[PDB]
Amino acid sequence: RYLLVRSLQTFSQAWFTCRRCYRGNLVSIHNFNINYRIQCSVSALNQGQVWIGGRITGSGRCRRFQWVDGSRWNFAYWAAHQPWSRGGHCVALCTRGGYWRRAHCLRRLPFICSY
Repeated sequence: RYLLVRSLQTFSQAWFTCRRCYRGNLVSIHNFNINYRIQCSVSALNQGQVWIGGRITGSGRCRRFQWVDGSRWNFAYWAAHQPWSRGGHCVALCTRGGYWRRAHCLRRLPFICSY
């Protein structure tokens, strides 16, 4: 069960909002079926992307890709073209096509909470 929050917020703000207002977490995606259903739900928004629960953590050369809801990173649907290196440590889903893109965490966007 997931829901869309139209309010524009930074990654950290959204993280908080999903937990306190809905007793959930920024959504995590584990298969094409769900990624597509989420895609359809936001296909009309005016913004080009929405925050989902993904984050790239770590320092140095060895890092990791995590979901704020603790589940495992076993699926991804990355956009073929996008600034990658230095492109950001937070993950967003595109309203068009449903592609995932790296984005700067302090940017304000709509987001998906699960519960």
